[PDB]
Amino acid sequence: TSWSDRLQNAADMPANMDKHALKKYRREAYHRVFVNRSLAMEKIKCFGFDMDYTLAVYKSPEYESLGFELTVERLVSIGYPQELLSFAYDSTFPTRGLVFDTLYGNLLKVDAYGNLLVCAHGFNFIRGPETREQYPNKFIQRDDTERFYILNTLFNLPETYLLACLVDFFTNCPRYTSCETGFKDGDLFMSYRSMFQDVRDAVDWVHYKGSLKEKTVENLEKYVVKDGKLPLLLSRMKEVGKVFLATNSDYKYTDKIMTYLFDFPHGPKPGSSHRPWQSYFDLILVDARKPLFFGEGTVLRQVDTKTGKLKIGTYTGPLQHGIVYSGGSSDTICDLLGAKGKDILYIGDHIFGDILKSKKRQGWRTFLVIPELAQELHVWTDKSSLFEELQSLDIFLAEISSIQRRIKKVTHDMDMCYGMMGSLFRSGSRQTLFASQVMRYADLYAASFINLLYYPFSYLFRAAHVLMPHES
Amino acid sequence: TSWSDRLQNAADMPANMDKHALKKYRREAYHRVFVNRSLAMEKIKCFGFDMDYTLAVYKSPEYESLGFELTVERLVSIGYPQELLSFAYDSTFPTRGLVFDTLYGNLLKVDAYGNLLVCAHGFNFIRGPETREQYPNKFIQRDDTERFYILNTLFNLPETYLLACLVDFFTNCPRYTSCETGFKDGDLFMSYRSMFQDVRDAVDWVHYKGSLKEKTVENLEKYVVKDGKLPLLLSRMKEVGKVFLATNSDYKYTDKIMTYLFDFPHGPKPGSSHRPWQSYFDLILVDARKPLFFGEGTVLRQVDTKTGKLKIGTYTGPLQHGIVYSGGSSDTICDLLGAKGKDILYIGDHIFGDILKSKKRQGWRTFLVIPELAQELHVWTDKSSLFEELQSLDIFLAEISSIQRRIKKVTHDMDMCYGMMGSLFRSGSRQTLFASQVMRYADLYAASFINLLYYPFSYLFRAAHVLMPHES
Amino acid sequence: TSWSDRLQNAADMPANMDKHALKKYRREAYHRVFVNRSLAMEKIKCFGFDMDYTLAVYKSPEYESLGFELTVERLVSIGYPQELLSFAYDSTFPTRGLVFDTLYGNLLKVDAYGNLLVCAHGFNFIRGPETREQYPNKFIQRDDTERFYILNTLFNLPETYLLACLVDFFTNCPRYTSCETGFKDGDLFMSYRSMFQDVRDAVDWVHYKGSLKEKTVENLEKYVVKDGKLPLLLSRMKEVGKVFLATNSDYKYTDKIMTYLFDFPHGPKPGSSHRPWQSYFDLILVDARKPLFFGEGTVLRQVDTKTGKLKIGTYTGPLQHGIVYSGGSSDTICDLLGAKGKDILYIGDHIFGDILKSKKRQGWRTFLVIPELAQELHVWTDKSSLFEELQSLDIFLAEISSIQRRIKKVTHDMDMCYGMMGSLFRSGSRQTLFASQVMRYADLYAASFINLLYYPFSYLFRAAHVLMPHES
Amino acid sequence: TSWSDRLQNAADMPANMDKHALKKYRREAYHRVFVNRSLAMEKIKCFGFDMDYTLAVYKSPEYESLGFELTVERLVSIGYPQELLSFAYDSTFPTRGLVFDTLYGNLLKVDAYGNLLVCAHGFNFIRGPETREQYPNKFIQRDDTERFYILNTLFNLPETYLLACLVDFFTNCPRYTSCETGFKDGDLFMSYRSMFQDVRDAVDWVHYKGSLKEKTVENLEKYVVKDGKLPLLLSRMKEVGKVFLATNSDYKYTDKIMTYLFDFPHGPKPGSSHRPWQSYFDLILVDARKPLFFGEGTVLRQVDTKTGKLKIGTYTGPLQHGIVYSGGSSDTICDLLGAKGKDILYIGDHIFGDILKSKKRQGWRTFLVIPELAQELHVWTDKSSLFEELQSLDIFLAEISSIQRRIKKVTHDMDMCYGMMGSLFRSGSRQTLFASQVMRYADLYAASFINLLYYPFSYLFRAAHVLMPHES
Ligand SMILES: [Mg+2]
Ligand SMILES: [Mg+2]
Ligand SMILES: [Mg+2]
Ligand SMILES: [Mg+2]
Repeated sequence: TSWSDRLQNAADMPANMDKHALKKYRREAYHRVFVNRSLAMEKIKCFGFDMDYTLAVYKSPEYESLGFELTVERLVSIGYPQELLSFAYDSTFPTRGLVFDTLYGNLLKVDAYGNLLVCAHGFNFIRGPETREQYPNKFIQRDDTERFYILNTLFNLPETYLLACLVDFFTNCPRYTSCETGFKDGDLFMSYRSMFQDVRDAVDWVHYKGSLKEKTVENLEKYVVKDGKLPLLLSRMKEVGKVFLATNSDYKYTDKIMTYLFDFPHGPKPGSSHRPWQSYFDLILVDARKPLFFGEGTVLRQVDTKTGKLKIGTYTGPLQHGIVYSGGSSDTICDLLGAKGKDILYIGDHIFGDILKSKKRQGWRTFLVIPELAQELHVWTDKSSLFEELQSLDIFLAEISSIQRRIKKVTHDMDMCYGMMGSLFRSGSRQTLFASQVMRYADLYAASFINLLYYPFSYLFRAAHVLMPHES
Repeated sequence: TSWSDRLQNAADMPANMDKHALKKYRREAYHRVFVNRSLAMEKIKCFGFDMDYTLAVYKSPEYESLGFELTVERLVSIGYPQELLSFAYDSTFPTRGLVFDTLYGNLLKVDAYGNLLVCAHGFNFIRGPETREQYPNKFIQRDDTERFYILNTLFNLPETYLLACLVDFFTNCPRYTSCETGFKDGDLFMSYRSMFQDVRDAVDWVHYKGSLKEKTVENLEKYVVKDGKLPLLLSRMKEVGKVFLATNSDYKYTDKIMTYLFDFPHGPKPGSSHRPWQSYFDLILVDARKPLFFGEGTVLRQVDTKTGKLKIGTYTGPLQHGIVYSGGSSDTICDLLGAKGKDILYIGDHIFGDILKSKKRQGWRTFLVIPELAQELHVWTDKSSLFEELQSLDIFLAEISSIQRRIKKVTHDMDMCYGMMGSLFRSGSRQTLFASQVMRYADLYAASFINLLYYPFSYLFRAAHVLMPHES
Repeated sequence: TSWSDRLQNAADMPANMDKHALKKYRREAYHRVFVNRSLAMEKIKCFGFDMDYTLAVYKSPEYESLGFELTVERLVSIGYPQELLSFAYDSTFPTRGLVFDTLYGNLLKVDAYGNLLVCAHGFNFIRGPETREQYPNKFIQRDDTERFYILNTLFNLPETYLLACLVDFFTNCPRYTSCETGFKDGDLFMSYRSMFQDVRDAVDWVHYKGSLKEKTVENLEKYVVKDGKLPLLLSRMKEVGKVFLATNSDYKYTDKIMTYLFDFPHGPKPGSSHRPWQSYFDLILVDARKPLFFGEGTVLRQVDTKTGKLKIGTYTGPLQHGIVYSGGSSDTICDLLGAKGKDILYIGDHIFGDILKSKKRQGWRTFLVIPELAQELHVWTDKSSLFEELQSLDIFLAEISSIQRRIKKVTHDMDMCYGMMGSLFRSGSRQTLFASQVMRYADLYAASFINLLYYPFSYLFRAAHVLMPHES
Repeated sequence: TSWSDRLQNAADMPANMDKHALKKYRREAYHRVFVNRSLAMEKIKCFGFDMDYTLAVYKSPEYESLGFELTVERLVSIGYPQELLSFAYDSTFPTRGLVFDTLYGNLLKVDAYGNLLVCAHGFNFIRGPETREQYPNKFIQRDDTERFYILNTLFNLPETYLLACLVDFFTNCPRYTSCETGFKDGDLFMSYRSMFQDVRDAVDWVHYKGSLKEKTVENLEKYVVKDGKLPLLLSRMKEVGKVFLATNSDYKYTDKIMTYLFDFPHGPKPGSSHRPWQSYFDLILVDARKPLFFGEGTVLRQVDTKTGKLKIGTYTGPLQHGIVYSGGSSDTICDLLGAKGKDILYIGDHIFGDILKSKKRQGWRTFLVIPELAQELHVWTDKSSLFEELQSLDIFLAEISSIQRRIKKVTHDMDMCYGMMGSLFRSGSRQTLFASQVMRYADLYAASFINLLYYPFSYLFRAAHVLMPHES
């Protein structure tokens, strides 16, 4: 049972708008909106949305497998060895937010300070002492973006596994000789970094020039979560404010996915006439190019919605009914909707491109969608005994070598419950980089944006005040 | 009574190394080491130091006044108007860590997200609604370092006040016409940004080509805190590990200041022979150029200690007794002392150049000295009733317009207790940028590095584990 | 009769290797190698070649028309107006080496100092006084590559004409309103600069993703000049030195074009067995990425000649029989062939990418192919009376208003003999930028590289010594 | 007899404005204006001047010796060895325009294409074969400004000699061990590049913070050429156009030098009242920061001429009588004087900063002052037999080993007549980089700007038309 199975289960449930039932529904962690910084919903004038893995959650592991398979085939068609075709996507290996080190070919799970929490070369997990040969301080400078690539999105799950597959394959195939920084086969040297670049290239290609989109759109029920409660939440948002879409995808893919997401024999609730997806938005903007969108952006263009092509020239007109924008910048949205940043709640899944950058560059309020949180919550409650235990050993240790080895033993047993790369949010008692960025930049977060439906629209989301150590 | 008065009071006290007295001395917040992240002192192999405002704490307000007066005189000598000479430094105005906005000429106190906490144009404090003309979202992008200058060090206290003085002067002198971005006097236009640059230039000049150093060294007792407990702590550090100095100052100024700091008729404790300051360090490095020091650094040079000049050429030799280094990089220290970053506790006062950058670029452990914390602690306890009260109003509000105006009333009354720009760490219930960077990058912090003397050298500094909202 | 008609006429002639006939053949300017700097052919160890418009000269105007037509269709398919389809390529308009000014939408012919020789907005030729509104000093800074694009290659001939077509079309179509920097149609503004970028984009697309290559290769006799004397010259070069190919084109296109260029029922001369084109080269390198090739280059790869794909990884082996390289740099050629720059004669048509950059960055000897020189020579002799006349008027003027207007009259009449944009090399008595770069960077130049066949291979090409004015 | 001796001889001669005497005076090459491109003097509306080595020609070798001696002393005071004090400036060694190679420590004389004409390591002249170890192609990429420094100005003459001195000293002093890229003395390594940087630093320091200016101004007759014909030429220029000064020097040095240059008991001619130097200029601009001046420039400031300090703020007013500008840009001059670039004749000595950059960036007409041309002309006529001979050997060679060795023999004998580094303009029959830049960017050139006095102010300076090889 995958995380998208939990989300699809909640999606099949109709909305009971009885206020008592609503309060009791955000009872369960699965349906709750979690709060990092207080947010007064009556001060929110505009609700903005990302599409992919926000409004349109791709089913797991079917969609990752599709991307993995088409990426492998692209690599084989440009000349990678045939044995790649016998790989098969395995969802229990990759955790999101890992760092690939293009120098040594390792996948790393790190904390906010770049300390190593897990190191895996292929499928071989390097333990503390052996990592010191390559990482003398058990630390990487995360901001060295020329060496380290952070696999931040659910789109990166297939290549996370594929990178491990490839390193494992070349390490153990006798045609190749392993070196510190890559593999040699006679007079051809393949560095982990050029191997990495071919994988990124092939993933991009499959999304943009290959057949991934076509195969998605040809079987949307297999690949995309559908929820009748989405029209309801959007129409309620429109009753108190403005609603906009700002997505990196192009207009033709956006129209196909969105049409499907609203494809019900009714509108906002059963019994009402169905309405086109565009009628739920005061502003629709595609080809956003986030995060650049939150700085200088690009030239504001206008989509010809009959053809799906951009009209020629820069659009200099006003907001008008029916218009669909391409490019522009976050200032386009503020001007056209008459909003200041703190009036805006932007809802997305990209911790960097949607959340970090809109917060830091523009002062937008932020809501981070974490689709895996559905399952992570299940594991966290179910095996809370393991963590509760672990908490106590570190306090026993505070007040010796026999303790530490069981610290490492239950850390391992706790982490294995999530997958081979452990929880998205921690390794034992150590929080990941990803968890720390959630806390720092996501004002609100939840397994699904739909959890906002279970809150009255004047609700004050409350977080506790932070105190420095000396202020306690 | 200034913050340096508190530190000078503690400095006059001899050390009682009775273990029971030591534990009871770190009783008081003034003498405590505060913990953001746990640190096991037995794992620390090297203790490293900054000099200025770390080992050598300049007395306040005498030293700020000296810098203010010499900066004003430099500005007048290059042609600023004579009325500047009637300014006098006023320590109750500036709080450290303010942002000067070179576009509109405002001093701003902001939180970690660049939201405005205080806005002052000259000595005129702009309240919420009027700030929206210039800051529509009550927010600045802190990383726009071309527009915003963060006044992060105690060296910036005089220019913080001077900037306010100048803006106030030109605003109210009838020879000048105020515009949005500066002042015009006939055919000469002075922008706030070029005004700002002249102030930075003049401060630099006074430190490097003017008479500030000479006047400091000519009356060290007037300007520099001296503490007989410093030799004692350093010699105890040398018993368990290595000790190094890495300072941006040059060798001649370093030798004059350090000689004074050790100028007692005894060595580590009363009764012992006095020893030169250099004997307390396994490695001495000047002209460090931090934070560049924590990246590529500069060429490693060797000081000729008889002349105070650099020897010609790059030093390629080994660490040897008596040698004094200039330039180099943090890797110089790791190689020469045989250390990894997490073996090192670096002790300094520059939140960016000493602490943030050594943590992020190198994984060093960090100890931040905050000299004002002496007084900030006094105010915080004394008027805790105000804050305790404020805490309760926000909870009353959580469960209306009459409440909010008293929220703003006690925020004001609390803040005025610290100075006109409020506490270094907060404005009411909102933490400053500076406070948030302390928590994020300073593993330990204290009013003085000397507070380490009151802890056994196997002490485990303990911080509580962090939990995400959904993990609670 | 086009310039490629002259070249095709000379190509149909078999070689008479009788030494007396050879000397009398380089009699005629059409068959001569012209000398800017002396070059001793016995000191040349390596002859290197470009392919497109050097070994493979595309027939004019058929090939330009094909490129024009496919570029127009691409523009229409992305949304430019239908009227574009009624354009037809006109070879009498464009001269090579014009500068497009993306700010004002003008085609400009300039001298070496950026002085205006001709200015055309669409098909409207702006005369001196009116150009001063937009060019106050009748001058452009050529190196402002963000504003000015120099149309340096014969590949740019179709877009040179197309740019003029488009500006003319939008200027005179009543649906659009002309502004200084572009055209507006209601709420869409098209700047000349974005119009320019769409044209560049469409030309690139047609060459790399469209059908230009396919349609070329499907009718090579229609589009490519073929000359039985090419195998002969290459085999003679191989008798005294080494021969290499370094081309920006990929391997599959290179193999198709080169196979055709050698497709004769004989080898070097009639009666000899035919040999594959690859046997004429000691080193074959594709995907050169010149001019970057003459600096850092790119990673050296190896072509799989059976599949036309690159082998995976960097090629680290030696030069070996049969190998085909991709990428690398000019140093690859020097190392693998054991050559220094002055040992190398590089033969190409790109005045910047082949000639200027190999000379300045590497000290290579250079031979510039100028296909239009065939016709330019014909016009220059035929109407030498006009130029001879013009020469005399400027001397009459040296020793008044009545003279100047006839100066401008015969300048016009001379220039019209070449085309609407005049000679490649001059406008009246003023040399173009292009002519000055030929003289400065092309050691040798000729209508065709084949003219080297008419010179013994110890020939000393001789240029006169240059004297400064004061040395005369 | 130095080149400044020739100029001082011509300067002592009073002006005979008899038109017949004027024509017969520009008879002699010493007094002629040489023409690279035709220039019609009646089209010149503004004459602009540089000061140093243009209006104010420093006497040779006295001034170079002064700069050499103060530079050596600065190097010794920062720690270079005492033996430097026994160096003495030797004017027969350095020729202007040499390239210092910071990697290998060689002085190089190169042509326009970066081919080696002379290579000297210290005082050791490397002949052809041995240079190939370090320069395999006998060529340098001149534009690699990180490795190569071109010593373009007469200010660089002392450091040209000093660099050779130092390399020679360290090579032959037994305390130091020579390596490929520098010198080692135990544990200190001095690279030629850091040695080079210390020399540049010391030259800058001596001009800007040392005592060079003071010692110049204290004995102007010893150091500066004075010519009573300068007021006369400037006043005649003012009769037909506008005159401006644009100099990099500051106002106080400019006023001292200019006052001296006009210090005669008369004005423009004997018998007329003396006038202040400022009255000869319609526009005076100091701190020009050329060549940046010809691009974005700097902020336009106004000099307070009573104090010599800049007024505070940007000057936004109009041109007015008495005003002195600081900074700004070339556009300041065009706007304030109502001129277009081709209306302007700019007169200076810096081939890059004055001539190349004003021509290429702005289309100004250019007049290059070459003070050494006085002596170079003398040598060129006197020993024309050597060159005339050399010309004939290369023609004998064109139509063998015995010839070449005498080619090299007379090249050497010709070059030695100029100095150890040969003529500024050539080595034998090969023109230098400097000569080629004179021809390309200096429309006019002369030993002194004063030679313009011998031409009527409607004179058409005439250069011959350039023809490409195929046009002959
Ligand atoms: Mg998304
Ligand atoms: Mg400090
Ligand atoms: Mg070509
Ligand atoms: Mg000068």
